Amino acid sequence: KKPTFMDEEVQSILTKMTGLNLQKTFKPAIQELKPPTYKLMTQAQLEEATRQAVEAAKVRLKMPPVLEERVPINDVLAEDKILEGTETTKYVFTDISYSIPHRERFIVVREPSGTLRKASWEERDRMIQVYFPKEGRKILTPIIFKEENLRTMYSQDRHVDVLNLCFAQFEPDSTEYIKVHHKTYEDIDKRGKYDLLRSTRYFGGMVWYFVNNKKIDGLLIDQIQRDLIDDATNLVQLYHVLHPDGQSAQGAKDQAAEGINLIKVFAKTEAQKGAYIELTLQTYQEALSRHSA
Amino acid sequence: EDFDTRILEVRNVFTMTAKEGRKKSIRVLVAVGNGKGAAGFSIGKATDRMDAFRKAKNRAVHHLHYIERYEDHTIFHDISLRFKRTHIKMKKQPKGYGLRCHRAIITICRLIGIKDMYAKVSGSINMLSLTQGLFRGLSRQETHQQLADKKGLHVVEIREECGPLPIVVASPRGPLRKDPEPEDEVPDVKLDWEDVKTAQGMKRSVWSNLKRAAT
Repeated sequence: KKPTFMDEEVQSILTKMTGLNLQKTFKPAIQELKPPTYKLMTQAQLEEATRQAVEAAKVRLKMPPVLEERVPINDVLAEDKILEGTETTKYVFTDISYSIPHRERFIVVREPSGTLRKASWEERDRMIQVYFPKEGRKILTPIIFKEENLRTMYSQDRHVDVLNLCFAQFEPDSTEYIKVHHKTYEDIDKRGKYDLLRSTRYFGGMVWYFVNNKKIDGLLIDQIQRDLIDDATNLVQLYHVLHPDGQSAQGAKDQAAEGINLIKVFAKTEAQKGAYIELTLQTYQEALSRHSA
Repeated sequence: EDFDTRILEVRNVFTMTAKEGRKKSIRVLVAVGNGKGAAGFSIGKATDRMDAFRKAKNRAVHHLHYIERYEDHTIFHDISLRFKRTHIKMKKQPKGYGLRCHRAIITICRLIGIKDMYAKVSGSINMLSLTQGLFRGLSRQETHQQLADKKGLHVVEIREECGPLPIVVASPRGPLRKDPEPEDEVPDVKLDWEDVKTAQGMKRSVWSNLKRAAT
């Protein structure tokens, strides 16, 4: 079976690729500030506090699950033709029972034509927000998600902010969430701004999107330039794992491609910019020979 | 030229002399400061107001305290002092909190270079005693580096906006102390009733937290 995003090996690979830049993960936030508190710590106490901060950062960077687009809801519970034309406005009945999970709530729509149907996904999310208000979400779709504003946010290099807004507003399996995430990933790949998403929980999603679209050339180039050779090798190995039938994976299987030779094989096979990938890898090898020795 | 001069009090003082009856003079309290920690205050006595201003402002620059500012915007820690019959309670505040302090303390903090601090004055509000106690407390404050050197331990800052990230703001100059320090179950610290009342919400003064112009 082809591995899924939430598989343990893939999760570990993406966690290693993401990085754990502790300053970036806990960058100071522009909010209502309170006077800080100071503790006197020994070296062991400071190390323990740093380790606890690392654990908290790992909890914070838990990658959101990538889900396939939800199938549109099209179900008619009843067709009461007697009610046709009685009312000129739909009725949206929402089961607001507290203990029911939000994806098991029965939200129904009584149409003016007398049709009692199940609520669409958009209506479901709207009513869930109306009657169970989640912080950070709006009933009406914010105008920030329009493309004219998305391009401005990308120009301001606020891709992480865009993804945070998308996660807050839309559900992970919604059409809008997937579309916005893909647009952000495309812009990041085009402008080569991958380092923006490093040490953030969206890096795994970006890597998975690139691998599933077989355009990991730019990320590999950035990792080689940023001397993340182990991460680049992990990315190539994950690409081969998710494309066992791929020619690059077959070539890696045939030879004993264990380290940098994996990246060489990927550059020579199944890379759109393989020549430039090989050139950058050669430049890294030259720098390593120059300075390591 | 880098120093700014501010008046804090101008009093007309009279004396009983046989030769002239009631002699009149002017006593002026003047605070000077360069906006970078170095600030001072002085008293000028003169028959003419401008002469008193000149005397006090020329004498102040020879009596410049250097006030240590945390991150160049605030005091290093809370300062509770009682100079004569004037109590001054200064609270360290984060960036952007502004100067919520007595107007004289606001002026003196602007002269020093402090941009965020709280200050409550209780008891006698005598301007001279207020200024003297404020300068005494600010000069006697202990910096983070001094605390780290004194107790041989890392002084680590915990910020709510930064989450659980430990920020080592100070480290001892000499060898570090491996004693994990006493985990004091209950701190024997003399609290202030007003602070506790405000924290618990029992305080309902109609004058606290009033909207005011930028300071």
